Amino acid sequence: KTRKESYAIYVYKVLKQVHPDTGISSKAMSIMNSFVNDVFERIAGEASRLAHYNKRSTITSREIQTAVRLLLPGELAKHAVSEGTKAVTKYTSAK
Amino acid sequence: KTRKESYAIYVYKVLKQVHPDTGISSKAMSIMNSFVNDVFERIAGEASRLAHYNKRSTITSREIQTAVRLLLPGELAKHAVSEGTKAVTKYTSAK
Amino acid sequence: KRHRKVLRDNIQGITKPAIRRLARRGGVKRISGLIYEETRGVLKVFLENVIRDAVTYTEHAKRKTVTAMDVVYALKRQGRTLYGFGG
Amino acid sequence: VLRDNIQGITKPAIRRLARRGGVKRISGLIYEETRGVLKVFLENVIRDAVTYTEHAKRKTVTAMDVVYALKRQGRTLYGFGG
Amino acid sequence: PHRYRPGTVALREIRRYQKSTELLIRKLPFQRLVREIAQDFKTDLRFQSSAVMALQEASEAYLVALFEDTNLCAIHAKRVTIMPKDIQLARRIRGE
Amino acid sequence: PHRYRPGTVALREIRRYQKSTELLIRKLPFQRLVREIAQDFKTDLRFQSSAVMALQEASEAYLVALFEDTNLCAIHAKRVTIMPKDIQLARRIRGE
Amino acid sequence: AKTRSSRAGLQFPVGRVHRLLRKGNYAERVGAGAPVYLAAVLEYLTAEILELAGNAARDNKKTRIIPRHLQLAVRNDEELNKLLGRVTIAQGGVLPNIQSVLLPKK
Amino acid sequence: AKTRSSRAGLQFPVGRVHRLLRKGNYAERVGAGAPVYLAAVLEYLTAEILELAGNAARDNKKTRIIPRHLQLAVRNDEELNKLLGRVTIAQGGVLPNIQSVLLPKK
DNA sequence: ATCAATATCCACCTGCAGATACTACCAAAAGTGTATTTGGAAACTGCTCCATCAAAAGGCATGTTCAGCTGATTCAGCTGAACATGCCTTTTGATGGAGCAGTTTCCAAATACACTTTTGGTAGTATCTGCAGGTGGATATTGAT
DNA sequence: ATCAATATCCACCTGCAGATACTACCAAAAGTGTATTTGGAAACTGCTCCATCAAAAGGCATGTTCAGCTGAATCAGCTGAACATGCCTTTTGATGGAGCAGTTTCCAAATACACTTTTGGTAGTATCTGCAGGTGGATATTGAT
Ligand SMILES: [Mg+2]
Repeated sequence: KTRKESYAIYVYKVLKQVHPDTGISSKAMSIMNSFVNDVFERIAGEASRLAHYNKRSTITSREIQTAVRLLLPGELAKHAVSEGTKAVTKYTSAK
Repeated sequence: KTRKESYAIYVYKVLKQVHPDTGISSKAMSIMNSFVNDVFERIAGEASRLAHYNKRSTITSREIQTAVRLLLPGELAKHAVSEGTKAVTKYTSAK
Repeated sequence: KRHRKVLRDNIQGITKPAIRRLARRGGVKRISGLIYEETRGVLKVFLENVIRDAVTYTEHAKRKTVTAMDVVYALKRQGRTLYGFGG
Repeated sequence: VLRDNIQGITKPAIRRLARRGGVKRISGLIYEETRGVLKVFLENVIRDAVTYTEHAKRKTVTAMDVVYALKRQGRTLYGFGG
Repeated sequence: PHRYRPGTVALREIRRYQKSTELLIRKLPFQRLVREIAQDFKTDLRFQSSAVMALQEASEAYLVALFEDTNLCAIHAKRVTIMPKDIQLARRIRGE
Repeated sequence: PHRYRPGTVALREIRRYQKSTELLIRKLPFQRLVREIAQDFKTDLRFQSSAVMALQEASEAYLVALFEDTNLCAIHAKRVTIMPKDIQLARRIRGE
Repeated sequence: AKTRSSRAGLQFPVGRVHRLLRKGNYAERVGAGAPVYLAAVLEYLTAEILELAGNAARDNKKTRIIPRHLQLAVRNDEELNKLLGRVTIAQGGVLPNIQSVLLPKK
Repeated sequence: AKTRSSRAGLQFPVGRVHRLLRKGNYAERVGAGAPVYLAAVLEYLTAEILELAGNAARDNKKTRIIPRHLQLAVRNDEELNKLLGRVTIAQGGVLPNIQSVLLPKK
C-alpha cells in the first residue's frame, strides 16, 4: 500500500511561521509540492553539470551555491545564498 | 599534455564512407564534434530521466530507444531506431 | 466488452463559444470569423505533440493507461511544465 | 576623441547585421534600440560565464565558460569545445 | 428593447473571465478529442481522469497565452480584431 | 552622374551578406564592450581569444535572427521599414 | 539525538534532501553541506511564495490560500515570475489586464 | 581480440560510449547493448549530416566541407533543422531569403 | 524604345594557410578472464479506479439586425537611402610575463556497514469550519434622447 | 443634462465537502558510532597564450539631396457583436471488472578487480593542396532619356 512522500508538513510549518492564521487548500499544497520538487531538480541539475564541467565528482555546498546564482534572478539569489550560507555555518558549528 | 579526446577520427572515418573524396575543415570538424557531444547528452539525459521515472537502476538499449523516439523528429527517429536495433543484433550474433 | 464506439470529428466539440471565452481570458475584444478553425488546428497540433510524448512514456513502462505523470513528464519535455498533478 | 564602448557597435555594422537578416529599410531609432538589446544579451551571458570562471577559481574567462553559459541560456553554440 | 453597443459585452466578458480560473472548454468533449487523438497513435489506451485534466489545464493555459500574443500582433497592425495572420505571426516568432 | 534608387543598394547588400558568413562587427570594439560588461561582475579579468570569439558568434547569430523576426513584425504592420516597436514586439513574443 | 534539520536551524528536512540527492545520481558523492544548503534555499523560496500568496488571500478577503493566490503572488512579482516563466500553475487563471486601445471612447 | 565496434559493425567507438555513460551519472548501471545502440545512433546522425553537407560542398564547387556547408545542410532539411532549432553553428551564416514584398516592382 | 554606368559573371593563375601524412611512443583506455553481487521479469493476486451506464441540469446553434471596423484610396511631408568627401580607428604582428594546467602529497571528509531510534505516512473514526452559492436590495454603468 | 434598462455590488445566510484532529500502528527512514578509503586542496612550476603596443591597413563619419515611404484623413462595404429563440448534450452519480501495483522467487547480467594488448592522441617533422584573392573580358542590370 506504498507510501507517497511530500514536502506538505514542512510547507505547512513554514506557512504557520509567515501567516499564522492562514490555511492552504490541498490543490494549493500540490502546487507547493510541485514547486519544491521543481526547484530541487533544477538546482541539483545545475550543480551536477557544474561538478562535471570541473571534473569534480563531489557535490558540495559550494556547487549548490553556484547553482543558486545561476538559477535564481538577482534578489532571490542574494537572499537564498544568505540563508544557505548561514544554515551551513550553523550546521558545522553544531558538532 | 593531458589527452584531449574527441570524435574527430570517427567522424572522418564516416566522412570517407559517405563522401570518399570530400575533406573537412578543422572548424567544421569542431562543429561535428560539438554535435556528437550534444546529441549524446540529450539522449543520455532523456534515458536517465526514463530510468528514474520507472524506478530502474539501469540504462539499457530500451531506454536509449525511447530516448531516441522522444528526441528525434519522425523520419530521423525511425532510421535511428532501425540503425540502433541492427547494431545490437550484429553485436549479439557475434561471439 | 463489445465494440467501443467510433471517434471522429471531436475537434468540433471545441465550440465557437468556448474558443471565444479563451480569447476573453486572453484579453481579446474582437474575433474574425476564421479564428475558430485556426484555433482548432493549433490546438490539435498542441495535443498531438503532448499526447505522442505521453503515450511514449506509457508504452515504455509497459502500461495500457496514460497516467497524469506520463502527461506531466511529456509537458516538462515540451517546455510547458505543469504544477498541480504530481509535478 | 573620447567615445562610449557601446557606440563602437556602429551604424554601418548594425546595418550589415540587419541586411544578413533580410532587412531592406531601417529607421534611425533602430541603432540605439539595437545596442540596448545587445547589452542585455551580453549581460545575461557574461554574468553566467563569469560565474563559471569564479567557480573554477580562475581569472580567465574560457571558451568553455562561454559555451556552457550559452547552453543554459538556450543558445547552444557549436564550434568552441564541449 | 435595450442594446449594448458592439464592444461593451466583449469588455464585460474579458473582465469576467480574467477574474476566474475555472476551465472554459466543456469537459467531455475535450476528453473525446484526447481519446481520439490518442487512439490514432495507439489503440486500447485507457486514461486516468487526472491525466485528462492535466491535458486540459495545459491546453487551456497554452491557448490563453497564445491569444495574448495574437492580440498584441493585431494591435501592432493597428487593429482590435484578431485574425489568422496574427496567430501565425505569434507562432512564427515563438519558434513554433 | 549616376545614382541607384533608394532600396537597390539595400537589396544588393542583402544578397551579399546572406551569401557570406564573416562576422560583421569589428573585433576590437566588440572586445572592449565585452570587457566593460564583465567588469561589473569581476574585476581583473582576462579572456581567452576563443572566449571572445564564441561571444561574438553568438551575439551576431542572435541579432541576425531577431532582425528576421523584427522584419516580419514590420511587414505584418504593412510597412517595409523596421522600427523599435517591431523589435519590441518580437522580444515580447519570444518571452524576453 | 538531534535531527540534522534542528542542528541546522531549519524546518525543511535535511536527511530527505540528502537522500533525494543520492538517489538522483547527480554525482558520485554528495558533500555534507549540500543538503543543508539546498534545504535552506528551498525553505527560503517556499517562505517567499507563501508570504506573497498569503497576502493575495488577504487582499481577496480569504483565509485559505488556493492556487489562484499562488498565481497572483507569482505573476505579480518580477522575480518569481521569471523563475517560473515557463511554468503553469493549474487553476491559476491570469492577471486582469486589458490593452489600452481596447477601452471605450477617449 | 575483436573490438566491440567491429563486433557491432560500427566506426564509432562503443567502449568509449560505454565509459562516457558510466562516468556521466546517468544511472547506477549500464546494460551491455546501450552503448552499442547509442553509438549506432550517433554514427547514423553523423552520416546523415556529412551526406548533406558534402552534397552542399559539391554544389558550391568545393571538395572541402566548411561550417557554411554544415549550415546549409541542416537548415535546408526540415528534420535536422528541427533537431537543431536551438543551436547555432559558428560561422554558418544564414539561408538566402528575401521577403517577397521587399522585391522591386517588375 | 537606346544608351551608358556599373555590377556581376566566368576562366584561368598561383601562393601558402590549412590539411594531410608521417612516426617513435607511450599512457591510459579498452579488452580479457575470473569471482561476486543484484536488479528486475515471471508468476501470483490484492484492490484501486476506469469504462460504462441511466437521470436531469443547463449551455449551444441559428437567424436577424445594424454598429462600427477594416481596408482601399489619396496625398503631403519628413525620413531614410545614396553617395559624395576626408580622417582616425582597427588589425596585424612581436614580444614579456600572468596564470592555467600538470603533478605529487596527505588528511579531512567521504563511503561502508550494523544496529538503535525516530519519524512521516496511512488508516480509521472523529467532529469542525471556510466559503460557495443562494438570496434581495442598494448603487453603478450604459446608451437613448 | 435626464431617464430608465440592466449589470454590479456587497452584505447576510445555510449547507456541506473539504479541511483539520485524533489515536493506533510500522516500515523505512534517519541518526549514531564505529572501520577504511580517497578526492581535492595545497604548494610548487614549467609553458602556453594573453595583454600590450607599434606599424600598416583601411572603414566609418558627415553633409547634401531627394525618392518614396509612412501615416493621416476619408469613406463605403460588409464583417462580426449582440440578442431572441428553440432545444440536446454534458454533467454527475452510482456498480462490475480490467490492469496496476505489491508480493516473493531466482538467474541472466551487472559490477569489481586484476592483468595483457591496443589505439588514439601528440609531437616532431616534412609534405602536400584546395581555393581565396588577384586578373581580363564578356554580358547583364539598372536607370536615365
Ligand atoms: Mg481514429
